[PDB]
Amino acid sequence: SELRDRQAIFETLVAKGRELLACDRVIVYAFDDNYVGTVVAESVAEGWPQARDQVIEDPCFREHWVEAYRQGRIQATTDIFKAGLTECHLNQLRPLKVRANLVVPMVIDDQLFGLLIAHQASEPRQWQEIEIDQFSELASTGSLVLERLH
Amino acid sequence: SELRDRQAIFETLVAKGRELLACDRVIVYAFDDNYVGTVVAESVAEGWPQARDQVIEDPCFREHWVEAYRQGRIQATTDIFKAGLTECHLNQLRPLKVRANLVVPMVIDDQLFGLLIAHQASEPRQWQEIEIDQFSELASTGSLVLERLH
Ligand SMILES: *[C@H](c1[nH]c(/C=C2\NC(=O)C(CC)=C2C)c(C)c1CCC(=O)O)c1[nH]c(C[C@H]2NC(=O)C(C)=C2[C@@H](*)C)c(C)c1CCC(=O)O
Ligand SMILES: *[C@H](c1[nH]c(/C=C2\NC(=O)C(CC)=C2C)c(C)c1CCC(=O)O)c1[nH]c(C[C@H]2NC(=O)C(C)=C2[C@@H](*)C)c(C)c1CCC(=O)O
Ligand SMILES: [Mg+2]
Ligand SMILES: [Mg+2]
Ligand SMILES: [Mg+2]
Ligand SMILES: [Mg+2]
Repeated sequence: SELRDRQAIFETLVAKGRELLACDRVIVYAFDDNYVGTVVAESVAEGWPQARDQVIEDPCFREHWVEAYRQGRIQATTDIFKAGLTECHLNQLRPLKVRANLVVPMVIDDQLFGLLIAHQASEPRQWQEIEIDQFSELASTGSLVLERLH
Repeated sequence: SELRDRQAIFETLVAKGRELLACDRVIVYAFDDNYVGTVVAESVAEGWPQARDQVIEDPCFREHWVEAYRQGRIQATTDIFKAGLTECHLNQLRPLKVRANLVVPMVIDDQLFGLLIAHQASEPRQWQEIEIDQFSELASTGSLVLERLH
């Protein structure tokens, strides 16, 4: 089925993503029609909390970032505690132990289906250009495959 | 249908592969149980013969290299005319036009499904570490997608 196909691609991307970056967690954060996000796929190293299946109602995508991510925005943050983020935002990440994150979009037929997100837990991390490129290309490959499958 | 889904992934791999490398041709070369290979997808620049839909039986794989390719072996050849190859080997490449090539494995369910292959047709080409890494990861990503899709 279409949804099973999407899930197979998502599970592939999180597994290869974590292997590529050797980070602590990679997820696909998939959007519903209102851009409420569900963690539909996760690859996480041993010992860290499992975000899989969590529903996170974060309004900043619907309200602020849908267009930029459709246009290919990438956001990389070395230390989430030194990024001017509000407590409301931090409280979404604290239970998952996020200290640094890297966000690339999954754009399928010009629509934002979700985000592929890497986490470094309890440890700041300066994401390097080549890591960002490889992570972005992974998301692009998965998105293009889904475009062609249906 | 596995066959239709297969082609969708292969078309993404060859198109993205040739864009990444800016080379003359990228193909998927898939093995059967005799380890005879068939070119099942191709992206090729203008002016070069279309290698698509060629069955090419090369015994060196089954006789020497299948297990090595399963374990991540590649072939990076800067100039095929300086590799001391036999007339049999040159003969099978002559209709396609191959001056340099990069061969990376596609491993699915711990079996060698085939090879993702890049050709430069009219000049030597020293393949760079970043290119080999990107091309290998493209093949690995596509292989894992197929592994999880069905
Ligand atoms: C925008 C925003 N949210 C997220 C969310 C996540 N990062 C992750 O790693 C995960 C998985 C655990 C999620 C989910 C990101 C990365 C961003 C930044 C987008 C970008 O800059 O490209 C955002 N959301 C909030 C929440 C806050 N604002 C509210 O109105 C309410 C209510 C909130 C609490 C839930 C904030 C502060 C931001 C950043 C500020 C902004 O860009 O508007
Ligand atoms: C091994 C060998 N064959 C190939 C084949 C290809 N290169 C390409 O670009 C394509 C797509 C058009 C194909 C197909 C490669 C890359 C390699 C090297 C493998 C490796 O070392 O990793 C090989 N095959 C032959 C052919 C020759 N030997 C025979 O017994 C008969 C019959 C032949 C004619 C068909 C040769 C000489 C080699 C190299 C020597 C070896 O590895 O055994
Ligand atoms: Mg189907
Ligand atoms: Mg690597
Ligand atoms: Mg489509
Ligand atoms: Mg399978």
